[PDB]
Amino acid sequence: PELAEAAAKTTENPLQKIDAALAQVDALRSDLGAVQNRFNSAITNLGNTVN
Amino acid sequence: AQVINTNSLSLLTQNNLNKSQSALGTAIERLSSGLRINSAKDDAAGQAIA
Amino acid sequence: AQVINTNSLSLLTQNNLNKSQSALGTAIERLSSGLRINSAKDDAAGQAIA
Amino acid sequence: AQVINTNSLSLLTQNNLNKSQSALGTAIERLSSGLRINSAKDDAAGQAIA
Amino acid sequence: NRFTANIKGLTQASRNANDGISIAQTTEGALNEINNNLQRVRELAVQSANSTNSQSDLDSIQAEITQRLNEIDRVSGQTQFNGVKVLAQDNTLTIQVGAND
Amino acid sequence: NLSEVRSRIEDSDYATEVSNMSRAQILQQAGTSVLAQANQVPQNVLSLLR
Amino acid sequence: NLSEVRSRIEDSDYATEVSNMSRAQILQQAGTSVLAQANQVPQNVLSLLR
Amino acid sequence: NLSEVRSRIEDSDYATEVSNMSRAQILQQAGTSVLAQANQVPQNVLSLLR
Repeated sequence: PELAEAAAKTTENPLQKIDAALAQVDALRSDLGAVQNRFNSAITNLGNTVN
Repeated sequence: AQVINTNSLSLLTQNNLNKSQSALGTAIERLSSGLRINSAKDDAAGQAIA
Repeated sequence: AQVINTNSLSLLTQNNLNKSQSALGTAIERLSSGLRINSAKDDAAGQAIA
Repeated sequence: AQVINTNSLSLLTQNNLNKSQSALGTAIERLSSGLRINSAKDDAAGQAIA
Repeated sequence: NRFTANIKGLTQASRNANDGISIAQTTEGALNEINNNLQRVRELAVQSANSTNSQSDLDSIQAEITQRLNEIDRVSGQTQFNGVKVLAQDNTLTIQVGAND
Repeated sequence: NLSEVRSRIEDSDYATEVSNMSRAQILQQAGTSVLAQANQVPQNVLSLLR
Repeated sequence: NLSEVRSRIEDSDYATEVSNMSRAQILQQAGTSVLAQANQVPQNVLSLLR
Repeated sequence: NLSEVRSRIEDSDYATEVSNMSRAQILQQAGTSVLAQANQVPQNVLSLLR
């Protein structure tokens, strides 16, 4: 039960809205990409521990 | 210390070859595309700043 | 991590060559015709406005 | 304990040679084909997941 | 025996961790596509702002913006690594990266 | 990315498999050079005493 | 100026990346030429003594 | 547009086919270098024991 609701009225600020979306998205991407560094360092840890 | 059921000399030497393979992979990756940062190349400063 | 049944290094490097091929195709497309917008060059503003 | 009708020393030593033969067989099997999992290489996770 | 168990667990743990990286990369591709769509939307909004653009212009710019937003709804609604919708819902994926619990 | 994950599961890097094949080959040659000795261990005693 | 700053952050000059790829290639060839030796180190002793 | 669609269906980009040919060539050389070993595995044991 969720569909985008027709806009009640023209957006007061078309920028502010898209800067917030880019910040949420950019921030999410940055957060996601640190986990790849964590997994890479964990893999190089487990290699020497297995050896 | 002359064992053959597990050769402790060959395991480390291989790991070094794997590390060199990953370094070659990143260098080919950035040489073909033309760009240093893709995802995990730089986590926050590069991608967010970019 | 030295596999030959599927070379994971060559697949990405190719995709980058394909992307460069598409960029060259659009540049040749706009250089020969003389016009930036054909169809999907600009979706709504360019074509509708044009 | 010096018996010759059945040499109890030779039976175990052979079994170890048979085990080494099976290990060589799997290594040649995966080296020629290029793939680790064929059937019983990994039962469920590898094959089903693959 | 303890060492064998640890070695098995570490390798397998190592084998699962690569998968985590793969999932991150898959999410990043979708995210990158979403970002690309967003960049265009921002530029369109800037173009739309001028007094000069007619309302027949703003209809086409809104048609583009709704198609881009339908597309970033689709590419996040139905994308999956091994039957797992990565962006549809919020949850924690836990990686067993070690033989330890 | 799916080919990368599938590849890890099915494709096996050789660098360990050539070493495993070599270890099994040395174990086979050592096991056969031991087997003959095991075979002749009993005969020396029986014939020598008899 | 924004393209200049963005370019430094994303674009990577090759002149170092071709050298890094070359160093990783020499390290790969040296590591593989060493790996074989490591593999045959144990067999000479076992077979020779046995 | 019909030549574009027909071309995708019939024409095959090489960039993957040279890589597939190279992988099959390495698999052939590795399979033949393994086959000889497989051939000589039995003779050492039989002759050595006999």
